[PDB]
Amino acid sequence: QACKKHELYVSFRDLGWQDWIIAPEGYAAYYCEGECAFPLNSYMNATNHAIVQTLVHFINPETVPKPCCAPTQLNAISVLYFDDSSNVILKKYRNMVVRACGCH
Amino acid sequence: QACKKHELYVSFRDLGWQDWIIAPEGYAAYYCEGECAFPLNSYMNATNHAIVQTLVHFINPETVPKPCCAPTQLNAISVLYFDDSSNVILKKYRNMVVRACGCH
Repeated sequence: QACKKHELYVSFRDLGWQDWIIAPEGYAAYYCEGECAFPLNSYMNATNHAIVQTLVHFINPETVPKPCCAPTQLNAISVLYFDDSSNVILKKYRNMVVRACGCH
Repeated sequence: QACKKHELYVSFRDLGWQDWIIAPEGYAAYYCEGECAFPLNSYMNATNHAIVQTLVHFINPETVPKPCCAPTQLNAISVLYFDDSSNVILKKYRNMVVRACGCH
């Protein structure tokens, strides 16, 4: 159940952006899910705060939750679309893809 | 219930590091907790991926979870302690304090 990156595919169709975007159809967005608890393995990228907090937790659940499995690195994407005026454009949306997850 | 930073204080005593550390006793570590769902207000710092994912979710819960409320910025700390040999030292532990949370 450990914290890891999972697959997720966005079809512009789904989001309704079906219309303006020439390309692509959709993309690989991915998503972070899993648990952050000991063993906090290294390829599970935990910060220091994550350990303390994972630990305090263990001493005192009521006190504090485990850290959440969130994305540690994001990659931008580029879609080509028809703005108004009917100019064909290229936009770079940043922070759209998840590259890596971890306990933070 | 919205995603925000909360107070948390670590007493070196609790962690057992009671002994080697001259100073401080403990510190303000803070922790991120709360929900990531619309309204994804701005002072709730959400990435793009966070919106898509918050949205896909809403279309298809089964499909994907809301983003998790994780710390967006960390601050290091310095503790003064007795290493072996009985040298009094100053260490900077990085990423110990949470400065800010948000939906990522």
